[PDB]
Amino acid sequence: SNAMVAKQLSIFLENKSGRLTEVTEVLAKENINLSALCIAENADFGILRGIVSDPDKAYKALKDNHFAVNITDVVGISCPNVPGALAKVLGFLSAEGVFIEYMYSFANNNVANVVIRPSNMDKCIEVLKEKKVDLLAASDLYKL
Amino acid sequence: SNAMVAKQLSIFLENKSGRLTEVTEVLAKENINLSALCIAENADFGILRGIVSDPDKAYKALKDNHFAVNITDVVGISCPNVPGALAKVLGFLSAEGVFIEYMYSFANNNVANVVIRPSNMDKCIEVLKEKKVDLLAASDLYKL
Amino acid sequence: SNAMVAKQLSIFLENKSGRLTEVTEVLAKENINLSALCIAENADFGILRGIVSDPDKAYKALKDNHFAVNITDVVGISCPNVPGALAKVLGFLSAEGVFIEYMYSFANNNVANVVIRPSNMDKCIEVLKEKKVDLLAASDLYKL
Amino acid sequence: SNAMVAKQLSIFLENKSGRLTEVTEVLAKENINLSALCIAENADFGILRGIVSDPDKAYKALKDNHFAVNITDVVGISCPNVPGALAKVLGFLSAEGVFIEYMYSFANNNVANVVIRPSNMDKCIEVLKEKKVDLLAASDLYKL
Ligand SMILES: N[C@@H](Cc1c[nH]c[nH+]1)C(=O)O
Ligand SMILES: N[C@@H](Cc1c[nH]c[nH+]1)C(=O)O
Ligand SMILES: N[C@@H](Cc1c[nH]c[nH+]1)C(=O)O
Ligand SMILES: N[C@@H](Cc1c[nH]c[nH+]1)C(=O)O
Repeated sequence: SNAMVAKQLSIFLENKSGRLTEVTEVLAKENINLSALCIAENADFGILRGIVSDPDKAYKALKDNHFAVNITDVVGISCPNVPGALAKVLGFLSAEGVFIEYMYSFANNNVANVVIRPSNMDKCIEVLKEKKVDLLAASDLYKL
Repeated sequence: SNAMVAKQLSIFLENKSGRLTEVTEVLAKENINLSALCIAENADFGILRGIVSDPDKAYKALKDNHFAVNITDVVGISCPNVPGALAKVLGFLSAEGVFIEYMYSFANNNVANVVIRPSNMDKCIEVLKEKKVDLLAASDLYKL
Repeated sequence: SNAMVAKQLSIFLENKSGRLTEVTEVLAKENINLSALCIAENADFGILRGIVSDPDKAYKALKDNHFAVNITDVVGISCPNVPGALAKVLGFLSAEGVFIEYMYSFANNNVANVVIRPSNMDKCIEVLKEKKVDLLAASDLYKL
Repeated sequence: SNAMVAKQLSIFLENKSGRLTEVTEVLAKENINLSALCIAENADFGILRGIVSDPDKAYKALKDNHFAVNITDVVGISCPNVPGALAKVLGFLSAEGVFIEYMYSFANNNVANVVIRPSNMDKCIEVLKEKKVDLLAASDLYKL
């Protein structure tokens, strides 16, 4: 293992109309909880990016139901739910030449949970640990 | 007003490297809290989609700092943080021909907060109220 | 349905060094020509949007090779390859409130060929016929 | 920098009925020709990616009209308009581990012209020179 590196599902949603409901139905039937998701969409289709409670079980269920799914490495962090808090993290990263390809995040009461897909995963984790950023274990992320 | 309809900022992040840190710095300086965000990215640029604590103040600060920003109507909902919970909502919508253009969401302890951009905003809100889905007031969404 | 409407292939490229090559090798092995293509991408993977010489045959060959492939209706038009030619077409559409979701075009010597995916195909086609834009037959788009 | 590399305009289209028309009218009013274009879109707005006859002049005119416009390096190539021609180019790149972020191409009678944005321009150009692919000078891409 790699510890703080989490598996994100990327799921190709064809049609529009449709398939997103069936995907959430596949996952419900397996008692797989969704922790975090974000759709990256275009005019015709979406891609569901997804943090789930059991990514390997979820992946095989989806393939079995004929979905196109890929797994991507991402890292979860927690910071205070106050103005400028995320700003401080991103400034640590950018000062070290580590850039965000995408991220998604919500405030959760007093903190905020952030999923990141960094330009360089080894370097990103290095900086964050160095700057004493709360990283989430992949397993913490899967049980939000 | 329109009540449950919230303002989402969409912010054009040029470069890659960069500009996301400056945007979060603009917002920090105004003591504007981020509630929820999601980047919809391509190979060159991103678009930061953003739920903030004061969208009008945030919008004018960003324009003042020469960002390209647009506001979009979205609706926030809350459901249980259990398997199939989101599934039930989406099935209500799709049974009524209301489809999701995009959404993003995180589990927040015992519930989950979901931001939706529906195919039809008037119809989406109608179905959800009818099916007794917890909608979030726009103001609830801005203070997560 | 509509007259003139052509089948665009949308192929999930699961990424980023062929998979894409593999698509093009599957089509070449079938003696299927690419007339036009463009990739709509995010940070992790792309969607190849393609006009090909036989879309049903390409579909089958790509499905046989386990690609996720969808079909989308699009419309081909021609206009003079001169400044202002395309602008003149776009103004017909935008004055009748016809939105463009996406399009792709290249100058081809004396004409430009443009593939359009409008928000409403019915209204799009009506306005183009009415304003006498040169619509392509699907089979003319396929033989480029 | 590299030899052969051309300037692609990436224009924020803030949406979805011109704004796009307005871009094309700004360029036509400057007597600037579009050689190639494609829109990379999401549900709310698009990004127009364009090759034009004078990219610095188009940039200035679009900035003068308050568009958010960025410049990206891309590379133009030609290949025979026959099945397998493009596949042959893509296999050179993918065998040397060169990833394609996006590309767009149309068959132009006897050749196809392809605009490529690779993940690493240096390595891309090296492999194309070496394997003798027909690279376009920027000024040849601009005069299509
Ligand atoms: N509310 C915090 C943390 C946050 C980021 N995203 C969501 N919440 C901020 O403004 O940085
Ligand atoms: N955990 C819940 C709700 C949820 C949706 N997105 C994030 N959480 C489910 O599986 O539906
Ligand atoms: N070159 C023509 C038409 C065109 C659009 N795209 C490619 N060509 C113009 O500038 O209007
Ligand atoms: N038509 C050629 C080259 C091409 C790519 N795109 C447009 N044309 C092929 O099938 O390889």
